[PDB]
Amino acid sequence: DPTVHWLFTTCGASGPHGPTQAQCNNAYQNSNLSVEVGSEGPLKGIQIWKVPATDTYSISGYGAAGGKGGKNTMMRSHGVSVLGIFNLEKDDMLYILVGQQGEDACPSTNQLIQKVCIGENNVIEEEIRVNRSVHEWAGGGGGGGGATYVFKMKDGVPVPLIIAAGGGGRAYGAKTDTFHPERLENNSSVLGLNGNSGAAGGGGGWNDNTSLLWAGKSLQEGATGGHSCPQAMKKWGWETRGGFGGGGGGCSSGGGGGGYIGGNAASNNDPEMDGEDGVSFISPLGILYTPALKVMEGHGEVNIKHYLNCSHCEVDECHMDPESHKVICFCDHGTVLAEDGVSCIVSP
Ligand SMILES: *[C@@H]1O[C@H](CO)[C@@H](O)[C@H](O)[C@H]1NC(C)=O
Ligand SMILES: *[C@@H]1O[C@H](CO)[C@@H](O)[C@H](O)[C@H]1NC(C)=O
Ligand SMILES: *[C@@H]1O[C@H](CO)[C@@H](O)[C@H](O)[C@H]1NC(C)=O
Ligand SMILES: *[C@@H]1O[C@H](CO)[C@@H](O)[C@H](O)[C@H]1NC(C)=O
Ligand code: NI
Ligand code: NI
Ligand SMILES: [Zn+2]
Repeated sequence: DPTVHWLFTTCGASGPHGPTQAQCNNAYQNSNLSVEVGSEGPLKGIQIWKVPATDTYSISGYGAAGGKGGKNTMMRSHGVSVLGIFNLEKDDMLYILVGQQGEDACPSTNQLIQKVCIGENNVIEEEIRVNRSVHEWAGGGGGGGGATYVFKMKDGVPVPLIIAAGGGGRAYGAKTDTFHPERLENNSSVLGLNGNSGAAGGGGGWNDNTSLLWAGKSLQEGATGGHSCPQAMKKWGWETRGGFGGGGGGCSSGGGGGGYIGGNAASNNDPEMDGEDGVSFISPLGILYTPALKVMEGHGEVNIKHYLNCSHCEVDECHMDPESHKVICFCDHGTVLAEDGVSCIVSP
């Protein structure tokens, strides 16, 4: 029977740059999936996937998380989840960027930075106490998480379909969350610009002119993660770079997360100001499944499958027979479908 499940990952790649063709070939080897990875220009690191047949598809993409801070090691800002149902034609070309996680501050392979991570270096803390702010020993806030982009080409112009925002960069010192909401855009005339970049870099938007090195670049520019603070270097070896997919570079403050509209970062290197999560987007073409919650940690991914309405099942996981079109609630992970037709149970 034909294949209905397709899972796109970072192909084992991490950082501000995307995966290679060899990385994705090795990742999808022996799996029922093959893509062509871009190697030059703004498509470098983006996976091109050929639609096998004209049908209805569920495109659910998850953004990447930001990087941990240095002092508190408080848990990351997770990525945004977006799920959409689209009508696609055979041989259509989907362009899929899988956002990569922003660089964690700790641990570090640099010996002096590691002394700051384990806490046996009080230079940053005594600089905040005495000098009242960080301008000398800056850095330590993780870079912004790269966003996940799934877009199309129509008459020679990129058309976005699903953009899952990237998580904001956790600042160096952070014992607070404030649980910001996750924005989502549907009307396309709203400009998908970058996030505001201060000392730390802002997130990369959909299409903008990124002029700052530490800022994450937009999707149509390559979506490369930004560098760290110029002051974070030349004093430390501190590199907290934004993830691939518009992730903003890191400073003592957190870098902004990429998305349709880049996440805004701190403007004056605030050691406690995290980076804002990016702005997600879904095309007017297509139906929204579940509002844009933030769930997954680590790298992002994209799950595309032949759309089936499995809402009657207890868990929304069901498959359809290709010939007889008999839909059955999919269970098997060690379980067997119960007598009520839904709600899988453990058999043996
Ligand atoms: C604050 O004062 C001066 C300003 O540059 C600087 O030399 C000093 O090292 C700073 N304080 C600390 C604790 O670093
Ligand atoms: C667009 O998204 C916003 C934020 O999720 C929502 O409030 C608004 O109703 C949406 N508009 C349409 C037409 O779906
Ligand atoms: C999108 O928003 C702009 C203003 O924000 C408005 O002028 C335009 O008509 C909107 N597009 C649609 C399709 O509603
Ligand atoms: C899925 O099927 C249910 C009935 O089981 C229906 O109420 C719902 O509107 C359907 N959803 C979609 C997106 O077709
Ligand atoms: Ni958030
Ligand atoms: Ni590094
Ligand atoms: Zn179908």
